[PDB]
Amino acid sequence: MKSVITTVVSAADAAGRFPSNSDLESIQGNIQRSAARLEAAEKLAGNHEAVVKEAGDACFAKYAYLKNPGEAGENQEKINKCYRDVDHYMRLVNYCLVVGGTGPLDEWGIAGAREVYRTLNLPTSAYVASIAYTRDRLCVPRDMSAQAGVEFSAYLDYLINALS
Amino acid sequence: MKSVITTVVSAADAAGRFPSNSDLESIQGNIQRSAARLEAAEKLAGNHEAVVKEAGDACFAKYAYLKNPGEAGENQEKINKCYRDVDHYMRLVNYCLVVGGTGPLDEWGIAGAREVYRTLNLPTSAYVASIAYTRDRLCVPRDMSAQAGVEFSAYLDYLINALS
Amino acid sequence: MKSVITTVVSAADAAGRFPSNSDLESIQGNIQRSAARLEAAEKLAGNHEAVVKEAGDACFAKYAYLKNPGEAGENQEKINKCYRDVDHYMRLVNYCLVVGGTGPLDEWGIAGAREVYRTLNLPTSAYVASIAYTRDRLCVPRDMSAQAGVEFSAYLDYLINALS
Amino acid sequence: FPARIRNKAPAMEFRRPSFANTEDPSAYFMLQKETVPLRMALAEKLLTKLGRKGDG
Amino acid sequence: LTGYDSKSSPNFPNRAATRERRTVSFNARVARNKSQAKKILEKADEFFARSVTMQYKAFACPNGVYDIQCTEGTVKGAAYEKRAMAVSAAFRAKQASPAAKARALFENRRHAIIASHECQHEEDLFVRFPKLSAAYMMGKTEAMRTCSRYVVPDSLEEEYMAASVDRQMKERACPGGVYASSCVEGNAKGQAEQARVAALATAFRSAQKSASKTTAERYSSAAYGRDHFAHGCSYEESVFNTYPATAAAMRSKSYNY
Amino acid sequence: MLDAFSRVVVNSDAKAAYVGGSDLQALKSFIADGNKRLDAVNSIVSNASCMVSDAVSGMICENPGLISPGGNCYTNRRMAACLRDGEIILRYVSYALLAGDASVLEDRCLNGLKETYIALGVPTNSSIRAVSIMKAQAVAFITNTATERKMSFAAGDCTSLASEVASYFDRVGAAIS
Amino acid sequence: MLDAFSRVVVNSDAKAAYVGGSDLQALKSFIADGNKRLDAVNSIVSNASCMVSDAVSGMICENPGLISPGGNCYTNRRMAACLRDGEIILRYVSYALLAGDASVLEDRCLNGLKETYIALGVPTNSSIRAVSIMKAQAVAFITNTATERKMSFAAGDCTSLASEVASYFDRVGAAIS
Amino acid sequence: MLDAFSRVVVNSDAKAAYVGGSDLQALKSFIADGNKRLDAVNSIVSNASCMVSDAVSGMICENPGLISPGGNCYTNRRMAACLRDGEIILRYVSYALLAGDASVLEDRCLNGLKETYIALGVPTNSSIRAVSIMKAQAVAFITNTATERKMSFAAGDCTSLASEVASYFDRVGAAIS
Ligand SMILES: C=CC1=C(C)[C@@H](Cc2[nH]c(/C=C3N=C(/C=C4\NC(=O)[C@H](C)[C@H]4CC)C(C)=C\3CCC(=O)O)c(CCC(=O)O)c2C)NC1=O
Ligand SMILES: C=CC1=C(C)[C@@H](Cc2[nH]c(/C=C3N=C(/C=C4\NC(=O)[C@H](C)[C@H]4CC)C(C)=C\3CCC(=O)O)c(CCC(=O)O)c2C)NC1=O
Ligand SMILES: C=CC1=C(C)[C@@H](Cc2[nH]c(/C=C3N=C(/C=C4\NC(=O)[C@H](C)[C@H]4CC)C(C)=C\3CCC(=O)O)c(CCC(=O)O)c2C)NC1=O
Ligand SMILES: C=CC1=C(C)[C@@H](Cc2[nH]c(/C=C3N=C(/C=C4\NC(=O)[C@H](C)[C@H]4CC)C(C)=C\3CCC(=O)O)c(CCC(=O)O)c2C)NC1=O
Ligand SMILES: C=CC1=C(C)[C@@H](Cc2[nH]c(/C=C3N=C(/C=C4\NC(=O)[C@H](C)[C@H]4CC)C(C)=C\3CCC(=O)O)c(CCC(=O)O)c2C)NC1=O
Ligand SMILES: C=CC1=C(C)[C@@H](Cc2[nH]c(/C=C3N=C(/C=C4\NC(=O)[C@H](C)[C@H]4CC)C(C)=C\3CCC(=O)O)c(CCC(=O)O)c2C)NC1=O
Ligand SMILES: C=CC1=C(C)[C@@H](Cc2[nH]c(/C=C3N=C(/C=C4\NC(=O)[C@H](C)[C@H]4CC)C(C)=C\3CCC(=O)O)c(CCC(=O)O)c2C)NC1=O
Ligand SMILES: C=CC1=C(C)[C@@H](Cc2[nH]c(/C=C3N=C(/C=C4\NC(=O)[C@H](C)[C@H]4CC)C(C)=C\3CCC(=O)O)c(CCC(=O)O)c2C)NC1=O
Ligand SMILES: C=CC1=C(C)[C@@H](Cc2[nH]c(/C=C3N=C(/C=C4\NC(=O)[C@H](C)[C@H]4CC)C(C)=C\3CCC(=O)O)c(CCC(=O)O)c2C)NC1=O
Ligand SMILES: C=CC1=C(C)[C@@H](Cc2[nH]c(/C=C3N=C(/C=C4\NC(=O)[C@H](C)[C@H]4CC)C(C)=C\3CCC(=O)O)c(CCC(=O)O)c2C)NC1=O
Ligand SMILES: C=CC1=C(C)[C@@H](Cc2[nH]c(/C=C3N=C(/C=C4\NC(=O)[C@H](C)[C@H]4CC)C(C)=C\3CCC(=O)O)c(CCC(=O)O)c2C)NC1=O
Ligand SMILES: C=CC1=C(C)[C@@H](Cc2[nH]c(/C=C3N=C(/C=C4\NC(=O)[C@H](C)[C@H]4CC)C(C)=C\3CCC(=O)O)c(CCC(=O)O)c2C)NC1=O
Ligand SMILES: C=CC1=C(C)[C@@H](Cc2[nH]c(/C=C3N=C(/C=C4\NC(=O)[C@H](C)[C@H]4CC)C(C)=C\3CCC(=O)O)c(CCC(=O)O)c2C)NC1=O
Ligand SMILES: CCC1=C(C)[C@@H](CC2=N/C(=C\c3[nH]c(C[C@@H]4NC(=O)C(C)=C4CC)c(C)c3CCC(=O)O)C(CCC(=O)O)=C2C)NC1=O
Repeated sequence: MKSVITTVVSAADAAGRFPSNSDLESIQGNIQRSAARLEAAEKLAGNHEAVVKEAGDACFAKYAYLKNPGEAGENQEKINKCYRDVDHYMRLVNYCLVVGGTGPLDEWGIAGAREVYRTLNLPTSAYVASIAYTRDRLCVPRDMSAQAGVEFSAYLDYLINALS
Repeated sequence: MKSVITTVVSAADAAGRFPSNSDLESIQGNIQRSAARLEAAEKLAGNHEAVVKEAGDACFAKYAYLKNPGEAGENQEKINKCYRDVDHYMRLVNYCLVVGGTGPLDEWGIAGAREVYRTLNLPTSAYVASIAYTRDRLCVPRDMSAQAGVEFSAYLDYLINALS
Repeated sequence: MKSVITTVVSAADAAGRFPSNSDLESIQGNIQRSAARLEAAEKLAGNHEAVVKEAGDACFAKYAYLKNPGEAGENQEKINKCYRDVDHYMRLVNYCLVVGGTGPLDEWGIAGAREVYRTLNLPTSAYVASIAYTRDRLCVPRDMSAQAGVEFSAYLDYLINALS
Repeated sequence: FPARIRNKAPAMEFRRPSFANTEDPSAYFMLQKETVPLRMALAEKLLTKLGRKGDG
Repeated sequence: LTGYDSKSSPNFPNRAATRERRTVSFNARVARNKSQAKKILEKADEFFARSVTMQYKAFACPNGVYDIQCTEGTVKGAAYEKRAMAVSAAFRAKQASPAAKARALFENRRHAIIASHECQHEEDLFVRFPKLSAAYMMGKTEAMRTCSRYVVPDSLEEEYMAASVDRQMKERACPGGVYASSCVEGNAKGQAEQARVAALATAFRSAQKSASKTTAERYSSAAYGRDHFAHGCSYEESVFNTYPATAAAMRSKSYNY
Repeated sequence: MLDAFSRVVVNSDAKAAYVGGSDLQALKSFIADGNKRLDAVNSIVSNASCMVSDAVSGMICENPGLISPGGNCYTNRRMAACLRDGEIILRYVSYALLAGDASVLEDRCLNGLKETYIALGVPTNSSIRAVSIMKAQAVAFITNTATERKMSFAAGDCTSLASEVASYFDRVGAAIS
Repeated sequence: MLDAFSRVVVNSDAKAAYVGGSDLQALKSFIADGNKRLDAVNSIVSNASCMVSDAVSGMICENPGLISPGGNCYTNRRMAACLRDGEIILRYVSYALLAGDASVLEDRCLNGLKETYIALGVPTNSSIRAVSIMKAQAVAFITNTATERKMSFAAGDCTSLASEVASYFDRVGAAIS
Repeated sequence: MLDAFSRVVVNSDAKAAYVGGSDLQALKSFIADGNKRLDAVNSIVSNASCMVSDAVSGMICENPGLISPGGNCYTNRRMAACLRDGEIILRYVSYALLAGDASVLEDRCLNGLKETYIALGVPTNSSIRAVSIMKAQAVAFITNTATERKMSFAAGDCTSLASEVASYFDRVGAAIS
């Protein structure tokens, strides 16, 4: 997994030296975002249950032809699966913004993602309409401070630059 | 080029040996198959402009949503590119009939086509719907032999099970 | 052991794929030769106990220095076991006409033959005499057909080019 | 029955030749595969002409 | 036509006499205008030798975290001696015999064409650039863990199936009863045992792979020896298919080992 | 060219093919009594929209409990899905008359219809009762013994094809029996 | 490795005797449908995109707990490596079909999968449910009774071809038991 | 690498054009003589061990200084390395005959071989006579004019490949000297 701690603890062992004083300077930088990033995790964990609907309804407005018969959303039960599908990606941004890195995403979300979408014919450009709608929705005065607006909005832009 | 002549000399080169007569049996299979394979390519060289126009009309009939803005068919200059994108396939299908193997296809058109189609938001679902219309309405006794209608149609679905 | 169609599938997983369209063009060609060659296997089959003793004493008619002691060809049961050593070279040259390729030849007739003929001092020039003694009398319109007559010798001179 | 092959069917058209025992170039015959639609319009006039409301 | 004539340029190579000239003037006139492209295609293949050795370390560092495969140190400063032994021997292998020069070249232009599974663009690069094919092999054969340090035995018999082939593989090292300079421990007063003390660390922790890392390496080594040595030798494939450490310790190059 | 005709249906994406004035003679040389056969299949597809209306309504006329609340001809989208399906057999058994064989009728239409209908709550004994109307409706159109409308044909007999389509509707009936 | 041409030479190496007109007649009939065997792998390579696709969905729609929390194919690191687990057994079976025997399959890949699968924790119980989804669609494309894709072949009998592909997949369950 | 069928489309790829009946007839005559082409490479592989052992003493019979002390061909190893050098540049021209194109020897054997012979001191005035000796033996086999070997071939002319085999030999010495 990727974080501030586990990345810099690797090069201590993989070069065969002690814990330095430069890696001790690195966890100090994790303290400056510990009370600055974790407010967004408790934000969305009590907020997904209404935004799984409005961001799940966001892509079908862009792509009404998924509900057409024949393609990957030609079943009221496929769309029951489709809402569960998008509740795994930002289920991991609650796991990513609690750790400090993209660890729960680069090993559980993108690894093998383009290969299960070509074979099972899921259009990757609808996930770009699914959770980037929340990027165009986010209000820094009302919802949460501009520290989540620079960090929760950053981790989403990691994903659109991965599913494309 | 992955032709049958190359596959039996590359294993001959790797073993440090001469041309043994076991490979000469496979060359005898060419001149039996070459007459029932070249006239699939000779009829394709005299029919390519009429078949590539008739192919793309079912691309936009099965998926008529591409004329929307933000899709890959909103203006005339890239609908012109769509016919050029699909003419380049049905030229490499002509090129691989003359060679006899799948050599020009999996090297020129195919290798590297996955990571540019999802890059530029092109679905392959409309790419395979273009040639499957071409591969279907072609009566095996009406246009060419009962052997070329098998061998050439075995090259068109090679694209579909490599793209999906 | 390398034959016509176990080779082209040994290279078909060497890239990690399926059979191609030219992979089947190779298997048509031994079918073009699975009649002209199986007659040549039958000619050796119902004549092998006539040719073991025919070409057997042929080499003994060459080398008079084996007939005096100081060799492994002093007594009778060596010459009886010499006629056994003839029978192995006709057992596997009959096999290659069944499968098409040089499969059974390279394993137990070609590879490893250097040690147990040179440290054992049984000269390879004495073997190639009786090998060519079968090769210098192919009665082409009498014993087989015209195409079996040219490829039966093409397997006969394989031990010529290898062992001597 | 999958999602793609559901209510799909052939459809065929017939134009016979005009006169008997003469060759006609106008005679032509479709065999186009076409998905049969839901047809809600005559569903209303058949349920209302037979039974009752149908509004469950 | 361009002018009144079209003479050849004086910048074209092989334009002067070179018949009865001095040695200084002979060599100046045969290498007239050829010096540029010799140095263009000398930094070309050295960049190719620098580029594929980067593209296989991306598997060694998946998603920005280092695995147990890197591990260049175990004790305090345990990479400084590994720094010297890797770069001093790289000069030792550049003063080799003139028979092993093209033996390295033509065999690197043998195995890479096999491993590049039928991609015509890739075999065209491997013929012009000998440094690229020397880097294509040792990068991929260390990316997929196949050479010596990671294919550990699991039975009790396989430690002698390893030991049978390798001391018979070192027929390539000793030409006769003399040794060679290609197989040298080191050249400092501790560097002999300083090569040993890392040699047991790199074998031990590499036996601590995951269940996926051993079960995916035990089939990649099998098909590796199945298209580098036993092209048709089905007896050698009868041990290469079920016993993969046999199919891995045997090295495809004439490494002089 | 029946195998090329069969690939328009079986290939799992919709294509189109049509027959001009030259290759209509190719069909008459191929199929025996094709001028009796193409007259027969034209006399089913031209009046199929009336044929589906009397087939579902006679099921109501001898069993009016389908249009009851809780019934399977209640809630008119469910009643429309009968009227979708009622021609799907007649689209496919017309195609069984055209190919001369009911192999393409079996795997594409009849295969799995027995387990689908008990999964959805379809009464199967009314479903044989619907298709038996359409078995009686087609043989009144092939023999032109229909009471209301009649069609124009060249004179002769077509009772072999009337028995040939009667061997196709009981394949629909015994699949859902 | 060794073919059906060599399968009587498997026996002939241990005969102290030859193969002549005693056993060529078992190999002579292999040539008489040698066009047929090359015609019956052209269906298998014609639908490579779907055969590993609907197989792994065939167990999801029956046993859906494998993608639950506590699953073996939970994330995309696992199930994208499950479609590579299920495709290369479609690869070494098509090499065995052109050889007439499992000599390619039973030694290159399946030589002891119960030290790479029980060493991982792979569910063997629904692996064989993931086998007969492909076997039932292998015999369904040998015959031209696939309800979606029809294929244009020369007519004839292929029950010896359809029974052979079921007798390749049977020892896969034996290699994991 | 690049055989004859690949060659005719790689110079037509820069055309951005199809390959119709203008140059396919030149390729249709290439597959006409393909039965004679397999009746040409059979005459080279069948007599390999003679003709490689031939010129290694036929070179020194003209130049006896190569066996002298201080010779390139002086010891047992430098001859044992010479004979295994000897059939490599003839197994590759057999590849070019069987594949119809010279694009397998000039990238894997003539790929800087004048580079390596200067690094060892291998003479080149001998290395081109040692392949011209092994050249006339290759036109005296595809045309049955050998004085101690006769291959039974049908009636026909073999000047089609007599200059073409030697065309795969004069390019050898030109790009190694
Ligand atoms: C070299 C590759 C190659 C092919 C695969 C075919 C494909 C093909 N078919 C048609 C043309 C056609 N294709 C059909 C379809 C069919 N025809 C029949 O007799 C059956 C009913 C059905 C096949 C079972 C029809 C009916 C036409 C003529 C257009 C029409 O009348 O509708 C055309 C346009 C040519 C024209 O103008 O007519 C092409 C390119 N032709 C080719 O040149
Ligand atoms: C050598 C072989 C060869 C190919 C296979 C294609 C592949 C290819 N296609 C496009 C580019 C494209 N290809 C298409 C084609 C399509 N989009 C659709 O709506 C349909 C699915 C489909 C037509 C049926 C379109 C619309 C573009 C333009 C996209 C863009 O440039 O942003 C590009 C980018 C460069 C360019 O635009 O020219 C490339 C390399 N080109 C080649 O040179
Ligand atoms: C334990 C695993 C094992 C291998 C992978 C090979 C690898 C190998 N091959 C050879 C040596 C050889 N290897 C072969 C190959 C073969 N000979 C045949 O008769 C077969 C057709 C084919 C596969 C067996 C040949 C022909 C030689 C002699 C040529 C040479 O020395 O290079 C040698 C050196 C000589 C020696 O064996 O002492 C080695 C180590 N040998 C092995 O012992
Ligand atoms: C399966 C391989 C196989 C063969 C190739 C032959 C080879 C062969 N031929 C002969 C036997 C013979 N061989 C010849 C030779 C010839 N006859 C002609 O018509 C030509 C002129 C010339 C062939 C080039 C003659 C004339 C005899 C019989 C009389 C004799 O010479 O003893 C014999 C001795 C046994 C006998 O009497 O037949 C053998 C082993 N037999 C075999 O079983
Ligand atoms: C491609 C081939 C194809 C067919 C063979 C038919 C078969 C068919 N019918 C229905 C589906 C249906 N069929 C009926 C029909 C009836 N129920 C009754 O009680 C009456 C007896 C009868 C009307 C006369 C109804 C009511 C439904 C809908 C079920 C529901 O909505 O609950 C479905 C729905 C499931 C799905 O979409 O996959 C299918 C495939 N349609 C096709 O597309
Ligand atoms: C492509 C469109 C197409 C058609 C629809 C048919 C239409 C058709 N049928 C017949 C000709 C005929 N059609 C029938 C059929 C029938 N007569 C009966 O009494 C039965 C009620 C009915 C069968 C259901 C018979 C019996 C003949 C005469 C024998 C024959 O020619 O087959 C003729 C020839 C008429 C003439 O001689 O001028 C034509 C054009 N043929 C076509 O080419
Ligand atoms: C004896 C033989 C002989 C030759 C073949 C030429 C070769 C040659 N060409 C150029 C030089 C050149 N040659 C070309 C030609 C081309 N570039 C292209 O884009 C096209 C592919 C192609 C012609 C259609 C160009 C564009 C220059 C560049 C001149 C400059 O750099 O200003 C130069 C360097 C300039 C000079 O020395 O004058 C030389 C030596 N000269 C010779 O003496
Ligand atoms: C310096 C020169 C240079 C090269 C020659 C290539 C050679 C090369 N290609 C790939 C990697 C690849 N190479 C190809 C290309 C091909 N595979 C096919 O199926 C086609 C037949 C063929 C193109 C014609 C593909 C598709 C991959 C990705 C799949 C893989 O990793 O094997 C890799 C590994 C990439 C990695 O480690 O991440 C390397 C070193 N790369 C280079 O840097
Ligand atoms: C309320 C109760 C009620 C019914 C019992 C049915 C009445 C009914 N009519 C037909 C029978 C039929 N139905 C038709 C169909 C048609 N005739 C045409 O000319 C039109 C083109 C087309 C739609 C009207 C035909 C051709 C027959 C057979 C001949 C006939 O009886 O008219 C049958 C099948 C034969 C049988 O009785 O077994 C039934 C059950 N409809 C009802 O509404
Ligand atoms: C050369 C022979 C050879 C094989 C026979 C297969 C067998 C195989 N499968 C897996 C490994 C696996 N195989 C599966 C597949 C499945 N698990 C399930 O729960 C389902 C029953 C099934 C999919 C339908 C999964 C989920 C993994 C683990 C992926 C991972 O390690 O993350 C591994 C370890 C890693 C790997 O190589 O993929 C191996 C060797 N692969 C091979 O290389
Ligand atoms: C190089 C590529 C290549 C191929 C793609 C195949 C293509 C192929 N298939 C058949 C030919 C055939 N294929 C079949 C098989 C079948 N028919 C059916 O109706 C069943 C559905 C199916 C059985 C599974 C039959 C029955 C024949 C006729 C030959 C025979 O009956 O033995 C023939 C012989 C026809 C002829 O030679 O004229 C050929 C060449 N062979 C090749 O060499
Ligand atoms: C003084 C030293 C000296 C020699 C050692 C011999 C060796 C020798 N033989 C040939 C020439 C040849 N060598 C062969 C080879 C063979 N012939 C056969 O019948 C066998 C099948 C095969 C040996 C196994 C052939 C076929 C020719 C051409 C015909 C001929 O001239 O003999 C040539 C080529 C002549 C030239 O340069 O044009 C030489 C040098 N001749 C010499 O002058
Ligand atoms: C698998 C291995 C394999 C082979 C070795 C060849 C064997 C072979 N060669 C020819 C047939 C032939 N071979 C030659 C060749 C020659 N005639 C001469 O006078 C010259 C000396 C020599 C020129 C190189 C000629 C001229 C024919 C007649 C066919 C033709 O002229 O095209 C034929 C056709 C005759 C027949 O069918 O019986 C066959 C099968 N084919 C194979 O499939
Ligand atoms: C050519 C003879 C030679 C070498 C080999 C290296 C060996 C080496 N690696 C080091 C140190 C080192 N090594 C690695 C990992 C390793 N490095 C990588 O570039 C990749 C892809 C790796 C995993 C496979 C890391 C991550 C470091 C820490 C330095 C850094 O990258 O920041 C250090 C410094 C140790 C220290 O700080 O005391 C040395 C000497 N040096 C040499 O002179």
